[PDB]
Amino acid sequence: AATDTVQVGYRGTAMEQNYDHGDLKTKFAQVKLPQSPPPAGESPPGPLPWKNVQVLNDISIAEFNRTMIAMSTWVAGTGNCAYCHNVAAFQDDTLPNGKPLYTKIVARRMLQMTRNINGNYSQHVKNTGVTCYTCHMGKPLPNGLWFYSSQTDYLRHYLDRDGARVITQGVAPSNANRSSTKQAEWTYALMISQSRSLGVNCTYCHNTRQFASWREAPPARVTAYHGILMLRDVNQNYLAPLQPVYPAVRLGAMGDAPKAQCVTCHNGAYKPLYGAQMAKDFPAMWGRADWNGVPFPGI
Amino acid sequence: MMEYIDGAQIALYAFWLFFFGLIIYLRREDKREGYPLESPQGPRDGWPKGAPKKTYVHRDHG
Amino acid sequence: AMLSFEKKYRVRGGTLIGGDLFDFWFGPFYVGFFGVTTIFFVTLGTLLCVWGAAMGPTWNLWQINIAPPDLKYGLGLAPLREGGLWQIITLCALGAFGSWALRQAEIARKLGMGMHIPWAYGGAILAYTTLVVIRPFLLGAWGHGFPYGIFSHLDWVSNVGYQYLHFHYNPAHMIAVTFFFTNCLALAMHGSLILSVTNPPKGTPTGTSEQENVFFRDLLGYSIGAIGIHRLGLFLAVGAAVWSAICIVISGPFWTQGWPEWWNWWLNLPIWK
Amino acid sequence: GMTEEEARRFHGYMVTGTLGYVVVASVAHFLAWSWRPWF
Amino acid sequence: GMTEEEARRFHGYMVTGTLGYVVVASVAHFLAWSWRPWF
Amino acid sequence: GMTEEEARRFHGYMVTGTLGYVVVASVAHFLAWSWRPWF
Amino acid sequence: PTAWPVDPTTGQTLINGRPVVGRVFIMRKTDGTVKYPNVADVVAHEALAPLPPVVGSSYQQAPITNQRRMRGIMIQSTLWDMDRKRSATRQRYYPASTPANQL
Amino acid sequence: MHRIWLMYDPRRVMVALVGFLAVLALVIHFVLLSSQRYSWIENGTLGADQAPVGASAPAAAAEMSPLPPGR
Amino acid sequence: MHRIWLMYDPRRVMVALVGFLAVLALVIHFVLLSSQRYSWIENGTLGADQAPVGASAPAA
Amino acid sequence: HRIWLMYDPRRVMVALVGFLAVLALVIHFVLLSSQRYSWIENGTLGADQAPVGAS
Amino acid sequence: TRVQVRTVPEPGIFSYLAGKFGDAQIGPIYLGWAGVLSLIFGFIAIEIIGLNMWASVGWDPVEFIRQLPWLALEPPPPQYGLRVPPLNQGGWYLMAGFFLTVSIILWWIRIYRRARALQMGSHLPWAFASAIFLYSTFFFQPLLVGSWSEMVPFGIFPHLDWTSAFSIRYGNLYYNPFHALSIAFLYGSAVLFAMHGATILAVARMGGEREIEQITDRGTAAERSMLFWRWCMGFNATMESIHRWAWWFAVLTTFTGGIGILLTGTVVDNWYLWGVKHGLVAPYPAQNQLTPEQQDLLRGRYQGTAPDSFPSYVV
Ligand SMILES: CCCCCCCCCCCCCC(=O)OC[C@H](COP(=O)(O)OCC(O)COP(=O)(O)OC[C@@H](COC(=O)CCCCCCCCCCCCC)OC(=O)CCCCCCCCCCCCC)OC(=O)CCCCCCCCCCCCC
Ligand code: BCL
Ligand SMILES: CC[C@H]1c2cc3[nH]c4c(c3C)C(=O)[C@H](C(=O)OC)c4c3nc(cc4[nH]c(cc(n2)[C@@H]1C)c(C(C)=O)c4C)[C@@H](C)[C@@H]3CCC(=O)OC/C=C(\C)CCC[C@H](C)CCC[C@H](C)CCCC(C)C
Ligand SMILES: CC[C@H]1c2cc3[nH]c4c(c3C)C(=O)[C@H](C(=O)OC)c4c3nc(cc4[nH]c(cc(n2)[C@@H]1C)c(C(C)=O)c4C)[C@@H](C)[C@@H]3CCC(=O)OC/C=C(\C)CCC[C@H](C)CCC[C@H](C)CCCC(C)C
Ligand SMILES: *[C@H]1O[C@H](CO)[C@@H](O[C@@H]2O[C@@H](C)[C@H](O)[C@@H](O)[C@H]2O)[C@H](O)[C@@H]1O[C@H]1O[C@H](C(=O)O)[C@@H](O[C@H]2O[C@H](CO)[C@@H](O)[C@H](O)[C@H]2NC(C)=O)[C@H](OC(C)=O)[C@H]1OC(C)=O
Ligand SMILES: *[C@H]1O[C@H](CO)[C@@H](O[C@@H]2O[C@@H](C)[C@H](O)[C@@H](O)[C@H]2O)[C@H](O)[C@@H]1O[C@H]1O[C@H](C(=O)O)[C@@H](O[C@H]2O[C@H](CO)[C@@H](O)[C@H](O)[C@H]2NC(C)=O)[C@H](OC(C)=O)[C@H]1OC(C)=O
Ligand SMILES: COC(C)(C)C/C=C/C(C)=C/C=C/C(C=O)=C/C=C/C(C)=C/C=C/C=C(C)/C=C/C=C(\C)CC/C=C(C)/C=C/C=C(\C)C(=O)O
Ligand SMILES: COC(C)(C)C/C=C/C(C)=C/C=C/C(C=O)=C/C=C/C(C)=C/C=C/C=C(C)/C=C/C=C(\C)CC/C=C(C)/C=C/C=C(\C)C(=O)O
Ligand SMILES: COC(C)(C)C/C=C/C(C)=C/C=C/C(C=O)=C/C=C/C(C)=C/C=C/C=C(C)/C=C/C=C(\C)CC/C=C(C)/C=C/C=C(\C)C(=O)O
Ligand SMILES: COC(C)(C)C/C=C/C(C)=C/C=C/C(C)=C/C=C/C(C)=C/C=C\C=C(C)\C=C\C=C(C)\C=C\C=C(C)\C=C\CC(C)(C)OC
Ligand SMILES: [Fe+3]
Repeated sequence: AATDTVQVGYRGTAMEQNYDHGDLKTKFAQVKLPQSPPPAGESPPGPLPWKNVQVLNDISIAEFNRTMIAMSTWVAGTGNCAYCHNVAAFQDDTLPNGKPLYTKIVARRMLQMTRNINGNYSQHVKNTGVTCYTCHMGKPLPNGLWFYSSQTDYLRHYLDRDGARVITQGVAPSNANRSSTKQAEWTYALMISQSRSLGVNCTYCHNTRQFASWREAPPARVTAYHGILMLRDVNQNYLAPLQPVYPAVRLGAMGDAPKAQCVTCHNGAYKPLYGAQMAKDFPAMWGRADWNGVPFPGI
Repeated sequence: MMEYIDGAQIALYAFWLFFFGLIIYLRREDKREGYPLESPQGPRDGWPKGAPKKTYVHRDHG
Repeated sequence: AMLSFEKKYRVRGGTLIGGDLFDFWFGPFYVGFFGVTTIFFVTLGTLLCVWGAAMGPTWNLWQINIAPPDLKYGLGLAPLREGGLWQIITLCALGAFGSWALRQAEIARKLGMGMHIPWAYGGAILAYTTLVVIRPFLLGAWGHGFPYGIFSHLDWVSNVGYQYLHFHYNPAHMIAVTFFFTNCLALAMHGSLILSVTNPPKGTPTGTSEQENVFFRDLLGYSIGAIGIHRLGLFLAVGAAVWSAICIVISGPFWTQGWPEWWNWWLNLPIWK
Repeated sequence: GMTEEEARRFHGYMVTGTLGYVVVASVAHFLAWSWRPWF
Repeated sequence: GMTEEEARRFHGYMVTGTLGYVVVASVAHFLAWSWRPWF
Repeated sequence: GMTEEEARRFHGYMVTGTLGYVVVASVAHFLAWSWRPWF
Repeated sequence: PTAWPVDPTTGQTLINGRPVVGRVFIMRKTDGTVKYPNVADVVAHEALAPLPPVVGSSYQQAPITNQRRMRGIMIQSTLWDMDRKRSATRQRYYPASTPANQL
Repeated sequence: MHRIWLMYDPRRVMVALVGFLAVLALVIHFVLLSSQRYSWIENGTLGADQAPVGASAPAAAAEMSPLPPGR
Repeated sequence: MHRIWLMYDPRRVMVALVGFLAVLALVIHFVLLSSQRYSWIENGTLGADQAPVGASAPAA
Repeated sequence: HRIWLMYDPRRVMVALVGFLAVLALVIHFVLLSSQRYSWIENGTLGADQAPVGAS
Repeated sequence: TRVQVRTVPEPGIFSYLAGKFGDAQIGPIYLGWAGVLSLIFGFIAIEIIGLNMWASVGWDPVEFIRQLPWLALEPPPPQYGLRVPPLNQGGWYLMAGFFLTVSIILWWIRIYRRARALQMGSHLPWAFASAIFLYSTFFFQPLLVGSWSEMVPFGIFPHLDWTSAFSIRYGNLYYNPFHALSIAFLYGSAVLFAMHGATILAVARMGGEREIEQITDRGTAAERSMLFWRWCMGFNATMESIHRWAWWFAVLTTFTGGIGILLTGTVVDNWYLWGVKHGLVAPYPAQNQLTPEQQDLLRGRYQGTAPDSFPSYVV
């Protein structure tokens, strides 16, 4: 019933984050206790035996096996190789019936997506990085899935739209900015969603005396902006084109593929998994030559 | 053209001149009773000088 | 100097503490023991404000900003340049505001008046004490108080509001605003009615209680009466400050989510869940 | 104000209504327990 | 006003009613402790 | 109102009640101590 | 240049070539705050002005089943994040509507 | 001790007493109902060994924190 | 014990009694209706073994 | 003691009882909010299992 | 208290007089022709708003009550400017706004005529005219910026959404000096009515609430009221002139408010930057610092049109 407070700005500005202490302990325990333990590494020699491996070309055979154990733990349950594979023939991309193993097709794309996130969007995920667990939480469906609805849905800021600014960078009115008050309402709706997705308030990213200011805002605002650019890449190039792959039970009413948003990783916390650092333990997923100076164990 | 001057600043000083004019008016009205003041050095009006005492006429029933 | 009827009223008595020792006037002002303590706290607090301005970046009146300490200091007295000066000024303010209310009680007692004015002013002191004492104490740091600066405290109000995403949805804030707006309407209405009977159009007799009663009944559909409108004005003005104190003390100590999602209880009433 | 004669007659009904209410509530609880016990 | 004649009889009812209530509550705690003890 | 004889007899039961309360509190503390000491 | 020269023999700070008795510090106002010179200086520290909006050439109506009944701009955050009653959720969009001859 | 009723009006004491006992009973029931261990409507059928118990301590990974970094 | 109805007016008490019982009964029904275990309008036809139960201690 | 001649026992009794009730509730809620003495959830723990603050 | 009198024949020479004060009829609550028309026009405005709100939940009467404070009748889309919009996209809004505005003006006339009939000064209709002035700036400012989309939506929480978004769009309304002045008069109105209400109740024992008698024939209740404030704060009003202080503080709330709205978006588009220009903004230490590459990277776009298609990404 006590309130925890974190100061995030200068004295007396009231740039502060408030947390109900009992609720936060509960949410935190419900992450730590289910947090999956990682198997330890190895370093064997030799050339690769694989028949139909297309992304994980660059890691040892032991690292590959350890990765597959992690993926099943993170998406399907600790032993559930049958979720993706014809267990009689791991190289298959089809069932014995000939029908495609769509989960394996998706998982191959999810590997490329995760390497793209960790490699190209280090300005967002830094050295925490993401793994399959960050979205999936041990389950096939992440949180925060969204589909086409109406034209003015603000979640399309994370897909095809660009531009949320409404404030004028000058004293006098000009033709440079003709933003409506309705557009300020739309940005305000978008920004409530981001605040809720992280379990923070507006002062985490702004000094609300001037929402346009970057100098007065905490550095987290710059990280947040890279999160928008990352989601546009993730949605447009990886999640949305999987439309022909899924069964129709996964698709929206418009027949579109499920798309991600801030809450999909963050799940209401200021960092995903309260900043648990798992990606450093799984070189298969880095998309980098080194993780925090630790070099990639190539082949 | 004038950079520092702008219409919001012009409007605000127009309001200030009106507002101080209004405070003077109200303080004149506040002195229709109890003035001039008594003092050991003689009568005193303060500032602004009060408006005069005001006589009221009542509706004739005769 | 004295009003032409005043000297008659300047008797001893009605003091609370000092007896006859401070029971005197200075120009128009009554002194008394709480006059002495008032001027002490006013002078100390003001000079420490001027010192806070002097060690700050500018003398521009609008930009002066004596800020509270960082939250890390908790309920301790911080270093003076780090916000301990704000804490001393806050004690001086409480001393001044309390002394002012008690001095008003001595003046009312000396004139044979009821204590309505001291108690009405207590509604403002309650709201101030909630902002700088009670809510910071419940949050566990004096650093939650608002900064002393003509615009910098508006930056604080802005950021506190957005700590709850959409502060308009605070239900106690909606009531407090309604009291403030209704008070201002009621003040315009009562002020206009008294003036318009006492200042009828030129060449017209001075109006009567009956006329303002007739007109007021046409405005609201009931007659409030002469004492009733003053009870109403006191209720609205003081109720506004009390609901203001409630609306800020529930924000943080008791509610910590966005204010919009507080309304989830209304959407889930079982008649329509 | 009431007489003791009326208070006697009132209390008889009052206690009897209390008993009837307690009886019905006891059947209601045993039905509920039989359907879905809470311990 | 209250008399000594009223007061001594009233004290009998209060004390007996209080002790009766505390006895019923004692059994309720006996039942609760048997179901899910708190130490 | 009050008298010295009322004060005397009131004081008697007041001291008795205070002792009774302090006895019960002392047992409650020693039960709590035995369960979970605070030093 | 952020500190004055130090005499290496005594360890004293030298200000304008002459020693100071004491440990010298550079004076600053509260927390290093500095008055904002003007709007142009404030804007020089910000990002560049936003780019012009992307505006569509022409408007294509959505299917009527994708048109919101409620035109309030913030409704998706202020109500629909928390409200998930089935009947109310159905009322959010217009129902299907077809010319009778096409049935 | 009956002279306590000469001091305090018996008719009014009963109303004060019942009011206190009603409030206290409701306060204790709602405190218990809000707890994990005694949320008896949802979990009353659990055995005493299966009912929740508070932790001997909470735990964490060294890089995790429940609160964001501040100052 | 009927002498208690010389102290307290039956008119006042029987209104207060009916009011208290009605409020208490209604509070309990809505508390139960809001629970998972006893949301009987949706789930009243489930058998006792099928009805929800709150989470046990893991103890591990 | 003659102290009951100074102060009305009929007032002091109520003031004392009210003071004790406030103090008793404060101490219970302080303890209930602590880690070590949150007895409703953790009361069945043994004294060597119960929480202790950092050394 | 609790010795009320009750008067069976008519007071004014419980019950009420049927009669005349010259031109003024007494008895019924006065409407006249302007009052009747005001109620007709205003009723149609209320009906249009409610029927649009109810239609927006698909006529569901349960959702109409459940969702009521979120329901809106919403202004036209921005790209129409001042042109007539489609009926479902703000045409009903402008129609309700028109009838509401006429209804308000007819109510002002009704009040103005009644004051003159009762042979009273014109103070109340000019006070009401200050409130109507602020109201009308929610028409004139959208007109001056050139789009009815900028108008206030009819709806409990929706008009508060607009109030926040207006301050956001124009760069924080706290730095608008006429908003700041309007708040000073709003607070001052609460200060004055607290002080005055408490003052008159404090002398009501001495007949101080009979204010018209105390104005025309100063009693000891007036003298004590003046001396309390003179002794407290060094200056005082009179029993009349305290009502002038009251009148002006209420009137200046909405008058200075209206000027602040009319200036917004027409003369100043960012009030915080106007505050910086004019020296209102207190300095704080920088919370972040951008590199020159970030100053180009972190500029966004101004918000545009919503996407009118559902792209496939067939790849
Ligand atoms: C003037 C020409 C230009 C004009 C254009 C610009 C200004 C327009 C306003 C002009 C107003 C009149 C000024 C004046 O000279 O007044 C003399 C009179 C004193 O009473 P009196 O009846 O007239 O005279 C009797 C006296 O002469 C003889 O009796 P005695 O010998 O016993 O009196 C001792 C004297 C000594 O005289 C003085 O000390 C004069 C002090 C004037 C102080 C003004 C300060 C203003 C700047 C403050 C900056 C801040 C400093 C911290 O009288 C006294 O003891 C003084 C009694 C009055 C105490 C006033 C206390 C403060 C009032 C509020 C201050 C403003 C708060 C925002 O004092 C007063 O009546 C002052 C209070 C009246 C105005 C209150 C207005 C409040 C508006 C609040 C809303 C603001 C919204 C933004
Ligand atoms: C995030 C939100 C923004 C903000 C945005 C705005 C906006 C936008 C406006 C205000 C305005 C006002 N704000 Mg601001 N405001 C904020 C913070 C504050 C704070 C604070 C402690 O933080 C306070 C005290 C205030 C106070 C005030 C008032 C001084 C002022 C309104 C005066 C008035 O009487 O209006 C109430 C009176 C009226 C609206 C007049 C109504 C009269 C008409 C005739 C009534 C008709 C009734 C009709 C017939 C009834 C039937 C209707 C149908 C049901 C539809 N604001 C922040 C910075 N504020 C207004 C102003 O003047 O700005 C300069 C304004 O427009
Ligand atoms: C409770 C209902 C409303 C109310 C009523 C009210 N106010 C009252 C009264 C009443 C009934 C009085 O009798 C009393 C009075 O005497 O009025 C003339 C008063 C009063 N209301 C005042 C102001 C005031 N009231 C406000 C509000 C309200 N007053 C409520 C809305 C506000 C707001 C909202 O901002 C202000 C500014 C004073 C004019 C006066 C009390 C005078 C007093 O206490 O004097 C002694 C103290 C000083 C002269 C100065 C003290 C200086 C300090 C030691 C240092 C500064 C510290 C301060 C915290 C700095 C703040 C800086 C700001 C930029 C943030
Ligand atoms: C000085 C500034 C303050 C101010 C002042 C003020 N307001 C005023 C006045 C004054 C001095 C008035 O004299 C005037 C008034 O009448 O007061 C009672 C008014 C008024 N201020 C109002 C509201 C108001 N004032 C506000 C604010 C303010 N008012 C400021 C704070 C606010 C806010 C804060 O938002 C509101 C909402 C109104 C109560 C009133 C003006 C009433 C009016 O114009 O009504 C027009 C008519 C209608 C709305 C239609 C009603 C329709 C019926 C409900 C239908 C019933 C059926 C009908 C019978 C059918 C027709 C059949 C026919 C045959 C009859
Ligand atoms: C699913 O189908 C794919 C091919 O579509 C099989 O993949 C094999 O291994 C790949 C490395 C290789 O690239 C690919 O060419 C293929 O050799 C995968 O093993 C699964 O196979 C089963 O389904 C096959 C299918 O395509 O439907 C089926 O193939 C046979 O039957 C289809 C008609 O139903 C006919 O078009 C094929 O020509 C025919 N091919 C063969 C080699 O028989 C497989 O049947 C057999 C015996 O292989 C299925 O395999 C099993 C064990 O059931
Ligand atoms: C569907 O179409 C609309 C309308 O163009 C697109 O909305 C545009 O982009 C939004 C982000 C923005 O908010 C909105 O103002 C509007 O500018 C919407 O995103 C969908 O886009 C896809 O379809 C576009 C289309 O108009 O058909 C298509 O656009 C390209 O092709 C059309 C001809 O079919 C031509 O008129 C356009 O100029 C052309 N634009 C570009 C930038 O090439 C999009 O194609 C591309 C590459 O953008 C479609 O996008 C995708 C990923 O399918
Ligand atoms: C979610 O879990 C939570 C809920 C939180 C857990 C907590 C639970 C808690 C704290 C529960 C508390 C329960 C409680 C406490 O008091 C319960 C007490 C209940 C009681 C007292 C019930 C009494 C009922 C009595 C009735 C119905 C009487 C009927 C009388 C009748 C029919 C007679 C009619 C005829 C008359 C009168 C004729 C008179 C003759 C006349 C006039 C003549 O003859 O003249
Ligand atoms: C969340 O956990 C937290 C809260 C934190 C934990 C802490 C909790 C704390 C601190 C609890 C403290 C509890 C407490 C402390 O003392 C509790 C004290 C309780 C007490 C005193 C109960 C007393 C009950 C007495 C009763 C029921 C009496 C009934 C009398 C009857 C029936 C007689 C009626 C007869 C009549 C009227 C006839 C009269 C004669 C007539 C008419 C005639 O003669 O004519
Ligand atoms: C952060 O703070 C943290 C650390 C958390 C906390 C801090 C805690 C601190 C600092 C606590 C301090 C506690 C304290 C200090 O002294 C506490 C002092 C406690 C005391 C004194 C208790 C006294 C109790 C006395 C009782 C119960 C008396 C009962 C009397 C009865 C029953 C008699 C009734 C009436 C009669 C017989 C009259 C009828 C006869 C009549 C009329 C006749 O005969 O005529
Ligand atoms: C069957 O009857 C039912 C049940 C439907 C009746 C019930 C109705 C209900 C429940 C109604 C509820 C109404 C509510 C809750 C209303 C809330 C309103 C609020 C809070 C409004 C707040 C602010 C609104 C403002 C400021 C609006 C201002 C609009 C203006 C100034 C518009 C002016 C338009 C003009 C002057 C002219 C337009 C026409 C032109 C000249 C442009 O020509 C096209
Ligand atoms: Fe008055």
